[PDB]
Amino acid sequence: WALEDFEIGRPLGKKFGNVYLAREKQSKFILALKVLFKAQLEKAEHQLRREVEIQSHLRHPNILRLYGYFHDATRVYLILEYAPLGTVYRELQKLSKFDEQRTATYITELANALSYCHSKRVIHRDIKPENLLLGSAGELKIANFGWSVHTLDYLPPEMIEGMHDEKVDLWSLGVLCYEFLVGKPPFEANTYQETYKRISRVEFTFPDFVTEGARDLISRLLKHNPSQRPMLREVLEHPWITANS
Ligand SMILES: Nc1ncnc2c1ncn2[C@@H]1O[C@H](COP(=O)(O)OP(=O)(O)OP(=O)(O)O)[C@@H](O)[C@H]1O
Repeated sequence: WALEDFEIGRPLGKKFGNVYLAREKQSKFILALKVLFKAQLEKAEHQLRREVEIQSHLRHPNILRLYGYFHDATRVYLILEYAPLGTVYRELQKLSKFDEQRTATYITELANALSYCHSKRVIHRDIKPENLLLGSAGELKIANFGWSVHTLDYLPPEMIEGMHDEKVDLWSLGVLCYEFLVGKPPFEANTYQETYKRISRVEFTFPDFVTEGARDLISRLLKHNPSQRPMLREVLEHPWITANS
């Protein structure tokens, strides 16, 4: 592949990452081209190989496809799937808060994607609104596996205790579900030392509108001990989820 093999379009967003809307000059295939600068990649490397390898190989309608990649003298290019509706982060800022049906639905799609990921021993470890995209029909799509392996408010007590490998994505899930329905992370604070303390002792409360069913699921996902969090299968079969998704 060569940069010459694509027509460049308008910019879709942006670190060293300038992501642009592009179209393969051969079949007009619309996709997103992420550009990464080597100087800025070295300056701060393999953290990127980590991605490419992982994501290239994944394949779930709810996981952003990495069709391939290539390099130049100073420019590395990741050829990704194009997500028409932008990020869930922006959507949440626009709606301020999601209803139970949208939330349940996003959680369902996200658990199906993670289930798929975990069945392949791949853990995202960086699930948050900014890393979730929406496809042409509003289908949630997990992206940026740069932290994946084989955000402060969304990190589990096991990543702040002193980093682990398997029920950290369930914690992030329970956090995300809360932020979806309430409009703000459950441990949000003005300070680092307090969001750290609040997460360390799992100190959070629910407004008064968050329903019982949601409270139940979130409470189960935000357990201090990993083993005590539910399996993705339990999430999918939770009453609140099946009744609202
Ligand atoms: N596949 C995609 N579909 C839609 N637009 C996207 C896609 N990837 C990136 N964009 C947009 O471009 C922005 C920048 O992309 P991205 O966050 O990956 O850049 P970055 O600074 O390189 O981040 P990271 O450190 O995770 O690699 C995103 O926040 C998003 O709005």
